Parts: sequence; C-alpha cells; structure tokens
Amino acid sequence: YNYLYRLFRKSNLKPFERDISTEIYQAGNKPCNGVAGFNCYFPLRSYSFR
Amino acid sequence: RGWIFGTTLDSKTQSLLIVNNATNVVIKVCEFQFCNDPFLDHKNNKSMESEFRVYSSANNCTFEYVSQPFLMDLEGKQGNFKNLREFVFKNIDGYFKIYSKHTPIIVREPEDLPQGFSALEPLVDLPIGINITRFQTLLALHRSY
Ligand SMILES: *[C@@H]1O[C@H](CO)[C@@H](O)[C@H](O)[C@H]1NC(C)=O
Ligand SMILES: *[C@@H]1O[C@H](CO)[C@@H](O)[C@H](O)[C@H]1NC(C)=O
Repeated sequence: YNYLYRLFRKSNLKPFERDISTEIYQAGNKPCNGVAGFNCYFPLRSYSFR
Repeated sequence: RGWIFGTTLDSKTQSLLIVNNATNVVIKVCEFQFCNDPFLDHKNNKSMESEFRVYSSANNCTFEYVSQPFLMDLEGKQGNFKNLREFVFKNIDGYFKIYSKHTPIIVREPEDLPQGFSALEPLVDLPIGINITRFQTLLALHRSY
C-alpha cells in the first residue's frame, strides 16, 4: 500500500507537470464538503501488488 | 525582493519564492502557508538574519537551487542614479525561464519609461513542474527610520 495512483481529475495534465493534490472530486452538482458517498469520490486509489 | 507564485497561495498547493538575501537566491519549491501581508526587512532587521516571515510551514519539498544573486547591481558607488531592472517571466511545458538586463538612468522622472531598445539576455532555466495562475511581489521594510 505504498504505491498510489490517481483516477479522477477535472482536466487533462500539461506535459511534464506534477500534481500532488488530494481533494474530493465532485461528479455531481451537489457539493461534497470533503465527506460524501454519492457523486463524490476520493481522487486517489492505491495499488495492491501480490 | 520576492516573486512568489501560486495557484491559490496557501499550504494546499506548492509555491515559489525569489528571495535575495545579500549573496544568494534561495530557490525553494515547497508547500507554504503564506501570511496575509508578507514582507521583509531591508537592513537585515539587525539579526540573527531574522527577517523571513513569508511562510509559516513547509509540508514537503521537491526542488532546491542556491547560487549568486540575480541582482548584480550595487549602490555603494554613489547616488544620483537609479536602476532600471527588467525581468520577463515565462512558464511553458513545465519550465521556468528568466531573462534580465540592467541599464542606468539619467532623468530623475519616474513617470514614463525611457524610449530605447534593450535586449533581455537569458539568465537561468528551471525544471520545476508547477502550475502558476496568480502573481505576488514582496517588499523589504525594516523599520520606520
Ligand atoms: C542569507 O541567507 C542565505 C540562505 O542560506 C545564507 O546562506 C546567507 O548567509 C544569508 N546572509 C547573507 C548575507 O547572504
Ligand atoms: C502533507 O502533510 C500531511 C499531514 O497529515 C501528510 O499526511 C502528507 O503525507 C504530506 N504530504 C506529502 C506529499 O507527503
């Protein structure tokens, strides 16, 4: 659980640019305020190598 | 002295800063929490060297660069002449370029820039990968004296 990756982001990245932001992504109109389950997802999901 | 950059100027996004102490540039690409009205002290504020108050925290650090100051201008010669420092800041494809050129000025009027051609020679290139959307400058105010 030491290797993470990003799944959802608002827009595409520019070349050779790095992000580290950890903010809740809003797929729905209703705001999430950092804590929600519907139409709101945590941006990062971890790998799990076996 | 000081050209901090940032997307929203807080501790949740990385930021830049260009601080020339007397002989160094101290390039720092780190996550900084910035005060409402950051400022510095021209006279070294005595100190020791206790002027720095722009940032109150640093969660992470990725890039560091220390070298000779950007400002080769010296005022120790005499007065009656002012500086004409010029800088162009261009940020593309994850790169940061700096161009600079200094010329003396004859007329004391600061109303308008003198009419004259100047070539801005390249100075330094930066490989950092930050996004910049807002611009802020800093000042050196030691004390009312
Ligand atoms: C200014 O700050 C730099 C940062 O490390 C330090 O090396 C230097 O000694 C300080 N003082 C002067 C006069 O440059
Ligand atoms: C920023 O600080 C938080 C404090 O909870 C820490 O968990 C996080 O790892 C830090 N950022 C990075 C990139 O490590």
